[PDB]
Amino acid sequence: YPIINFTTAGATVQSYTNFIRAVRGRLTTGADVRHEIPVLPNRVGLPINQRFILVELSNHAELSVTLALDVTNAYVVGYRAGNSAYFFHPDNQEDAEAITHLFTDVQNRYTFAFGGNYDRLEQLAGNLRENIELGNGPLEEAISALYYYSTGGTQLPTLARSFIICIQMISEAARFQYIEGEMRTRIRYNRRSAPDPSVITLENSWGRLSTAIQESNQGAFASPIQLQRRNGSKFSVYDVSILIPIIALMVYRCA
Amino acid sequence: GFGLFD
Repeated sequence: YPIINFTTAGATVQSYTNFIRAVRGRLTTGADVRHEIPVLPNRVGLPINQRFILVELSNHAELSVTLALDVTNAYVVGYRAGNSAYFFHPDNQEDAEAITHLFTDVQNRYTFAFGGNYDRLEQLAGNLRENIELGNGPLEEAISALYYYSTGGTQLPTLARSFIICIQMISEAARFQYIEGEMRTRIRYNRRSAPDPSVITLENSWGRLSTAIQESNQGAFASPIQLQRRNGSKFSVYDVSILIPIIALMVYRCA
Repeated sequence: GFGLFD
């Protein structure tokens, strides 16, 4: 599977930006673009050897972990640290079979009891997304945490917090130029901070956005989708145009 | 284009 590398050590706005653009460019073929928004590969019929991309993360601590992302939804399904690999609990048999193809030379494989959806991770972590800081400092911490789970050094709530940091700074940032932007701003200003409601509500709505755009009537939505501004106020989007700067990838819905 | 959230 293709491997895309990022290191927090000496990270800049340009090196993060280029990383996210490489992830996007390896997730999609670029042949399928609707409303100027690229569509990810269709799960149905997708050959196993095209199913996954790997993201190798390194940090100042000189530790490395490799995440596996499903090309069908850009989301993290598991990771490797050294000679151990760890997978979220698959939703079904076919996804269970699919993950057997990842990290196959590793000596210890484990499937967690819990899936990798946010509600489950936030419970394990004992913190919601709105209370977990993101930025290059958090990501450096999170890479160490996932590495030291393989040694016994990381406890479950820290591991779950660290998944939440990685999924937002990698998967969600690939899905949304707006979220890639939030991370670029944190790196620019050397800040760490939690996401605001606008970010959280977009993450929660990605699947529904994908469907509203792809089943739209030449860009016009059959019904509105509610999002949230940074101050938490709600508002409605009625068509694709205002989302083209915001959403970078969509899950495949229809031909 | 990120103005919609401000």
